[PDB]
This record gives sequence, C-alpha cells and structure tokens, in this order.
Amino acid sequence: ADLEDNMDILNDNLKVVEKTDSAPELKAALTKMRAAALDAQKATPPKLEDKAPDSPEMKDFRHGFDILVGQIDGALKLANEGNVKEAKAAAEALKTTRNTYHKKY
Repeated sequence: ADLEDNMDILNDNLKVVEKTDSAPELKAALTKMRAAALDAQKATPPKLEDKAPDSPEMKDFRHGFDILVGQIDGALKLANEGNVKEAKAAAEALKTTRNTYHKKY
C-alpha cells in the first residue's frame, strides 16, 4: 500500500505544481514529490511482481524515477535561485515522465 501512497503523494503534488503561482508552495510541492519518488523507486508494482527483480521491466521501472528525481532537482535548483517562473515551466514536463512510466508498468 505504500507504493500507491507514494504515487498518491506524487500525483497530489503534480497538481500543485500545475496550479500554484506561489513560489513557496511550488518548492514545498517539488520537495514532497522528490521524497515520494525515491520511496516509490524501492517498490515493485503489483503488475511486475512475477518478473525478476533484475528484469528489464524492473530496471526500467526504477529508472523512470531516476529521470523524475533529476527533473525535480533541476526545477528546485531554479526555484531556489528565485527563477520560479522557469521552475514552474520546467515542472510542466514532470507529468509527462510520470505518464510515460506509469503506462508501461
């Protein structure tokens, strides 16, 4: 249930980064997303429980989170500089990554 929970956290906060025009809100959402992503990355989704932990499908499940975390960190770096409109624009590409990797797992 912790995997759904983290995905829940990820998706709630994706909504925040889409909708907010408050910089601190944007930063707090990016931060919560990062922790949630690293937690989800340790899980095995019910649909791949029968593949090997070592399978390409699992390597690829984890790697989607490496991409997301990289994007989140890039957006935070920008935001923390005060480049918050650019951070929000970068953050628009988060949902896309999540959708690409949530389809194939």
